[PDB]
Amino acid sequence: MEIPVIEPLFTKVTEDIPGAMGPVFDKNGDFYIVAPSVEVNGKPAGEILRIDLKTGKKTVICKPEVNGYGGIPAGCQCDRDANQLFVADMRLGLLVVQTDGTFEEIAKKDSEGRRMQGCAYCAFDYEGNLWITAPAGEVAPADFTISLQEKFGSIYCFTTDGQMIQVDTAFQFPAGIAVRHMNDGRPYQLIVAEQPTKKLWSYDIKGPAKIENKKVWGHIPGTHEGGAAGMDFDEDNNLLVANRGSSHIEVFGPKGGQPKMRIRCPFEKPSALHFKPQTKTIFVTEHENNAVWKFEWQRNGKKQYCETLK
Repeated sequence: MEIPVIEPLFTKVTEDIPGAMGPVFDKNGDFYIVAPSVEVNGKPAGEILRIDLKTGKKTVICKPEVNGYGGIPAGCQCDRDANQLFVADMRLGLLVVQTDGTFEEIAKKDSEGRRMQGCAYCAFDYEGNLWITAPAGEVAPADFTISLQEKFGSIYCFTTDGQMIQVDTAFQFPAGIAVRHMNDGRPYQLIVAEQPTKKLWSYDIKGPAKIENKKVWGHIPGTHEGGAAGMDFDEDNNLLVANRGSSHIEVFGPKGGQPKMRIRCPFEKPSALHFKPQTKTIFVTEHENNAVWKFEWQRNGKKQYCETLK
């Protein structure tokens, strides 16, 4: 058989967002993206922005930097118990950003005393633990490096009790990350994209920062330069995966394998994606035009941690 391919209408939401990624909705329904690639004087100066979904205007909420080193904010999730954004930053590690612009760096070292690595994507499980991919080398002031070729990318779990625990390493550019939950809400599997290898990895989640049974979960089509980037589950736990460089978003069933459907994009490099809460609308960033798009999926997205109730 061939993989069915659909061609939904993509509508441009905003543009001129360098390296646009990290689409996220906060608890008030406000929409945010990050511009990791913004530079000043040739040095990093990424931004976290709020987008008015009516006009498309941009508002810089945060231009994070620590001891003079600019951040590269790259992925976002909204907290449940407070309206604050957890932001994976490729130079600063993990941040917590408020709507007023104040931010704090969560960790310069991990639970074992190793220097933190720069982070790219993150995902809350329903227990409130934050699973994080770290494809970059060590955080500032170390020189910025990325695991495009060498296998030094890592996975972290920022637990509810405040521990930054490295749970695996030796990935080649770990990117998108998502949590597959059971019907009752228990975390079941952690899904991790390894971009250049065209693989999706899964672990069984046994508890906070406790993952086992590591194995290949899905195969990403194509031999283009690129592979799986951002990802998110729909309400049936179908996993939608930006396949950067393929002009497609892949759709996997809950159990992985090969994509059961592909979504053709009007651009080559989808980078991240995020459902709008309580809708079928998927917002998609792409690095061909540095723009944000939206399209309508077949069903609503899976509730993010920030939508759940205690």
